[PDB]
Amino acid sequence: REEEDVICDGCNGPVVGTRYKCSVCPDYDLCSVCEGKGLHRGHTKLAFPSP
Ligand SMILES: [Zn+2]
Ligand SMILES: [Zn+2]
Repeated sequence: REEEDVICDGCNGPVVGTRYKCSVCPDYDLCSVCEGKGLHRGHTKLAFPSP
């Protein structure tokens, strides 16, 4: 089967739990580790579940 997964654009790891999606850049997401490290603070991000 084909599945749609979310990959972190900061570290290339899986994004599980909460994803931090850029509201400006196309198709851009951070994992909680990279979000906590302060990546991509120059744009507003949307925080919502990444099941
Ligand atoms: Zn990451
Ligand atoms: Zn952005």
